Amino acid sequence: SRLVVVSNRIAPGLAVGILGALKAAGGLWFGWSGETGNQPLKKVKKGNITWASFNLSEQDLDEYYNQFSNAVLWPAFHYRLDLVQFQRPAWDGYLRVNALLADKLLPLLQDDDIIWIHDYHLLPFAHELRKRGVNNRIGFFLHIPFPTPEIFNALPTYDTLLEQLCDYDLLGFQTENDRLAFLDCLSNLTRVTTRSAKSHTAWGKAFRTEVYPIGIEPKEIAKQAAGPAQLKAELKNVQNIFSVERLDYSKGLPERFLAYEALLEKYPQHHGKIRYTQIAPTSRGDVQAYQDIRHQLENEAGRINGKYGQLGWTPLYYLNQHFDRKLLMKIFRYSDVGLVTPLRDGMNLVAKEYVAAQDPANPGVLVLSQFAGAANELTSALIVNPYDRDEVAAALDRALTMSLAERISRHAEMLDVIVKNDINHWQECFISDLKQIVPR
Amino acid sequence: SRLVVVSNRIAPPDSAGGLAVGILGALKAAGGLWFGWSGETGNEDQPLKKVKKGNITWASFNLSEQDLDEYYNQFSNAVLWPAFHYRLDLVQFQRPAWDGYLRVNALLADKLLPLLQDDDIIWIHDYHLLPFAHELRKRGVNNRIGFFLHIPFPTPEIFNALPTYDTLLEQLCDYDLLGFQTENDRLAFLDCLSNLTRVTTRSAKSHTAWGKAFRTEVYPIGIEPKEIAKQAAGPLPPKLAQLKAELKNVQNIFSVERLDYSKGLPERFLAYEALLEKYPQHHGKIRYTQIAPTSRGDVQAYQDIRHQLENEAGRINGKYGQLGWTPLYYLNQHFDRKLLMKIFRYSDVGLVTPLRDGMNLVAKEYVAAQDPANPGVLVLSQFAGAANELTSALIVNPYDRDEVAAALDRALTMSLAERISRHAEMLDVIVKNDINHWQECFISDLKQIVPRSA
Ligand SMILES: O=P(O)(O)OC[C@H]1C[C@H](N[C@H]2C=C(CO)[C@@H](O)[C@H](O)[C@H]2O)[C@H](O)[C@@H](O)[C@@H]1O
Ligand SMILES: O=P(O)(O)OC[C@H]1C[C@H](N[C@H]2C=C(CO)[C@@H](O)[C@H](O)[C@H]2O)[C@H](O)[C@@H](O)[C@@H]1O
Ligand SMILES: O=c1ccn([C@@H]2O[C@H](COP(=O)(O)OP(=O)(O)O)[C@@H](O)[C@H]2O)c(=O)[nH]1
Ligand SMILES: O=c1ccn([C@@H]2O[C@H](COP(=O)(O)OP(=O)(O)O)[C@@H](O)[C@H]2O)c(=O)[nH]1
Repeated sequence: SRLVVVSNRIAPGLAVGILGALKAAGGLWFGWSGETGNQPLKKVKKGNITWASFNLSEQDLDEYYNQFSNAVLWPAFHYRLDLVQFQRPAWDGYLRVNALLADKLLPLLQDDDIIWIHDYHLLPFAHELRKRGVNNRIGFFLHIPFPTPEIFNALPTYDTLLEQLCDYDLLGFQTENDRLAFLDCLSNLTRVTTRSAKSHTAWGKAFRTEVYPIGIEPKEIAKQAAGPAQLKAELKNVQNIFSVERLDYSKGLPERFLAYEALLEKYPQHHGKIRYTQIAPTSRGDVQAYQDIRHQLENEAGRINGKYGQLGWTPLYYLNQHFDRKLLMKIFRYSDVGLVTPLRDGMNLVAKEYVAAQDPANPGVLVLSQFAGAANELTSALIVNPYDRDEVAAALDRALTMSLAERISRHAEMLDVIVKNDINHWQECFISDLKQIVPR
Repeated sequence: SRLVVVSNRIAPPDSAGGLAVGILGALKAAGGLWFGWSGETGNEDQPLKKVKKGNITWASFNLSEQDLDEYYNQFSNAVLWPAFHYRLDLVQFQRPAWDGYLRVNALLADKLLPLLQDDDIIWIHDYHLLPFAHELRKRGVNNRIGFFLHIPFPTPEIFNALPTYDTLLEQLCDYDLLGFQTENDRLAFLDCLSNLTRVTTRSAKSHTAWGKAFRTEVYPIGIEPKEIAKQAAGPLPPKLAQLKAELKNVQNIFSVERLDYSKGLPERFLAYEALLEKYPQHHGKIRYTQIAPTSRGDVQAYQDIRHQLENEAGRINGKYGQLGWTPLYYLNQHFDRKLLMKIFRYSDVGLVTPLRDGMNLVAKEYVAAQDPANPGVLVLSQFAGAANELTSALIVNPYDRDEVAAALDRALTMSLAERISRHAEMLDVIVKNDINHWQECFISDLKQIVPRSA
């Protein structure tokens, strides 16, 4: 029937896949406005689709969003226990708004609707709804990694989370290892029955699990990359190594600066002839662990440039700013090397967008972290372990001097994979699998 | 007859710092024996290293790792330097560093002794050696001994906070002559001395304290201006010559100094950030290059300021940078003086804004290096000793970042006629108070004093 999409924020990107499914049918996109202060539920309609937003109180945002989502789940799911900041009033807050959002979404549902829930903010949502009587087919997709038991079981509230996740009919993950980790955690807590492959029972409750590796829109990226500057006419001499991501400790930005320093240290042949540009807009800047990383990068930029810089050559361009998506695609195109080395990442679309944006007759080289979800598919990238800075240095030198013949063959294999598994292929696979599920 | 010069830091016969440059030029006018530290550590016991290069004889010694620690890193650089630059919060006084300082002053006095002739005139340089005359008098040398302090002398409220302030004052009175950079320095000394004891002053400049007689005077250090013009007019190294024809659209703001907290580098960066924020017309059209070689890197205060400076470079470029334009170039590196002079010449603006500075040679070098037919603009802190002389500079208070930014904007848009006017007046002063003139006045005043006798 109608498709109901629930996510932390709505867009009146992840957008194209969600908007895509919800267009092939229509329905509702329900989510928080992204603003605060106190009100009746706001709606905007455009054909078969409606957008539904709502505000949050200051205290509710703090406990649920700033604290539990961003200071407990985010760090823990990225294998950063040292960074989790669990307090009880935050866990209560996270339950309270999940419940509240079940209330608000109640007068809008219809008995044959399908329901698609997105991401770590809404883990207890299936539970809140089923408590309020809903029996519709409910699917969940987790965009970030799912951690092994040894990490997950450290959450003081891990057993509740596991119980509630089982109130979904379908659980979708970015990779196979995420799927197994979730099943591993459950198995530690309770007995699980695998009737047949990817169909399960625990505490009597029934549910299915599957891997849906999220992708991009290859044709669209190609268009904006090829679009219509003086800097380019000036730099036919300098090869550009380029990185872009949110300023987040999962991304391993300081380890990246250290690998670049290592390149400059052990490969003097490149002095004056290469540049590294890192774009990193501020994200979640009111959490302490984020401010920590931000000051580190300021210091590291100042230090590396001060050491290796010359009167007419600045080795490192660090820009703490947001750039528009279309512009970035063009930058990908003229960049000789794409540096994507996160410490832990659900997928990382940046790595996919980089390959999609390349001129296929003269493509740049992708250097990719083994811990990004994308490493499972993009096997023709230069795969690296970011904890070995000298290996990342070695790979960067390898990428800078790679013959056009090898550049083309790696790039084509990777573009092949990205084409087959589009954003549209992603969203169709989820919705189809969700439909085959028999409701209770 | 013979001039004996003593300083900690020497210029090597064949490092950033104004003392060694000043003395080197001073001795090229004079001739003499230059006694001082080689710069190396270890083999403290090896004989004096004697090198002859024209009319200058060098004699150098090594220091032990431990002598370096106490005399240099602890007391000179962590007690005297911060205090004399009005940074009492940075002073790390403990009694063993003081004892260390006196011990090596005495050790050095023993080493000089056998090289002294009876009619030698002795010129001691700078804060490392305040107790030197006193060690010499104790070993019966009755020669003319002059002292020149290259840094400011702080007012009584600051100076008197030094636990050891009274001994320092007592020992300074063992010199026959004391020279200072500015009248304010000379007056501060006399003020401090007056609090401790009755000083009898005749004229303005002639004194007795504890029955010791001595003279004070102001000798603002200068440069060798024609020589700077020649080294500045030379061609750039082939690499940088090629680069120079790319900075034709961009105006250059240039600064150079040791990475020292006296130099106000963080505040200067904040002034530039203010230029960027309040004068957006300059975006993509200017560049500020800061050359800041590490100085005294084993002292905590110096490590702290370096970390502050690094953060600010990263932050300001992170905030105001663009894909094809980096506003600020920070270089934690030493550059050859001759290269620096050429860089001064092609810069449009010299930014010289220390919080406290004994004189600041860089500000004078900057004006001497300019092409008189197309000169850049000096922006100068009122707290540099040189601001007493370089009156036609753009004088600013680096505590007011907006006033520094306004001066930057004014310097960047200044007409050719105003630039020449300003440059000529400053260059006139610099030519009249030559390094030759400095040396000449000091030595001549010293030769006018009759030696004490037994
Ligand atoms: O809203 P933000 O700016 O604080 O963070 C941006 C998104 C980061 C996160 N992006 C994930 C999505 C994707 C796309 O499926 C993966 O490529 C990333 O590795 C993974 O980090 C998160 O899942 C979203 O809910 C966030 O809104
Ligand atoms: O020898 P360092 O490396 O510990 O420091 C360099 C010099 C900085 C200092 N130069 C001063 C000299 C001069 C000119 O002689 C003034 O221009 C400066 O304002 C003043 O800071 C210090 O006084 C000297 O003894 C030092 O050798
Ligand atoms: O300044 C920026 C930085 C990044 N992005 C986009 O943000 C998305 C980040 O997604 P990714 O999966 O790579 O990382 P995430 O932020 O979700 O962890 C990418 O599509 C980028 O194109 C952007 O539009 N402007
Ligand atoms: O990389 C550098 C930095 C500085 N200097 C020189 O070091 C001296 C600095 O003297 P100044 O009086 O400005 O300050 P100081 O360092 O003594 O406090 C000047 O002669 C500069 O030309 C240099 O030759 N190379």
